[PDB]
Amino acid sequence: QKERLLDELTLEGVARYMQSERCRRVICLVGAGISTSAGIPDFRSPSTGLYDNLEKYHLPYPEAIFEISYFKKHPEPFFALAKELYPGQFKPTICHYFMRLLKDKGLLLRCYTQNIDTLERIAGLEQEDLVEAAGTFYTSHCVSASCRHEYPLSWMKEKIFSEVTPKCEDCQSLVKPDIVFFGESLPARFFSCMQSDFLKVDLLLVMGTSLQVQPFASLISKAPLSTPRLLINKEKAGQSGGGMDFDSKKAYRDVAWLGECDQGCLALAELLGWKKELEDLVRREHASIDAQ
Amino acid sequence: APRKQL
Ligand SMILES: NC(=O)c1ccc[n+]([C@@H]2O[C@H](COP(=O)([O-])OP(=O)(O)OC[C@H]3O[C@@H](n4cnc5c(N)ncnc54)[C@H](O)[C@@H]3O)[C@@H](O)[C@H]2O)c1
Ligand SMILES: *C(=O)CCCCCCCCCCCCC
Ligand SMILES: [Zn+2]
Repeated sequence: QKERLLDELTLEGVARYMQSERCRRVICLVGAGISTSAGIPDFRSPSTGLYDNLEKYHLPYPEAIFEISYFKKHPEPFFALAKELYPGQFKPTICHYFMRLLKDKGLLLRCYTQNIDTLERIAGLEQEDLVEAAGTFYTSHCVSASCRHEYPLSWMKEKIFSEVTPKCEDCQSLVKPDIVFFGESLPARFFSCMQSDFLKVDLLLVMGTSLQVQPFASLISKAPLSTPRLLINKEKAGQSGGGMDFDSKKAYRDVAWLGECDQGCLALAELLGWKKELEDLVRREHASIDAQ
Repeated sequence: APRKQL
């Protein structure tokens, strides 16, 4: 049954609903827009986006650098790019901490993330809270099936800053971050968690993704038809379970809030009377990081 | 396992 649980298709609606006794189980879906404030570029933004900033790596086209088969025949563009992009400091955003607070308030069933920056773990989400849908830069493995030597971040970082292409110390096979390059299979966990999680979901909260990457994007339509969906994004996504209907005669459960993910989270914090708690969480945790 | 693609 396509029931209605939002009183109004606004963020105040979503907040009241969040305050209802029914809303106990939240899933976050996130992408690259939630980390743009931490100085990590997204792909799709103009001038700043990565797809407008690769020309100087002499690729067949921009996308190729993140393609498993191109990376295999020529891994050098990628690792030179990794050195250009490698952050001076890994400091999660407000958006990140807004999900930490959900976890703390008992409301977070799962965060499904497309990012590889590890900011979620850093912000305090345990492994069990997370499905890293495009993998992680944190660990790396050699590509030989029969070897699969793990290597640490530091080893991988050494190599990157050295401009030495990582080779397994044992078998000499190329060493790849545990990222899921385009053309790769998504991790086992993704499909298994998606089977369990979407049958308990009271609210979908979608932030800083253009929802063009599959099969992450389709997660939206795995939600029960009655489950309200909030997007917090600069631009509307999810349109082309069913895609996001925000604005037509039939709209009943979807909201778009258009602006910065940081701004959105603070606004929702505010409606819940969370603003101070969230402000204090960011500060305490930011300083703990600066303390190292 | 289905596959990362644009
Ligand atoms: N941090 C990272 O791990 C990172 C960075 C860049 C790209 N990627 C990869 O890019 C792929 C594309 O997916 P995507 O949708 O995440 O990226 P995308 O570039 O396709 O879309 C990002 C979306 O975020 C929006 N946005 C950007 N900055 C924002 C902000 N500050 N506040 C609110 N919205 C903001 C953009 O308008 C866009 O709709 C993913 O597979 C991901 O692995 C990851
Ligand atoms: C999914 O879209 C696979 C491609 C992943 C894009 C990687 C972008 C990350 C750039 C930051 C440099 C790495 C430092 C952790
Ligand atoms: Zn090896």
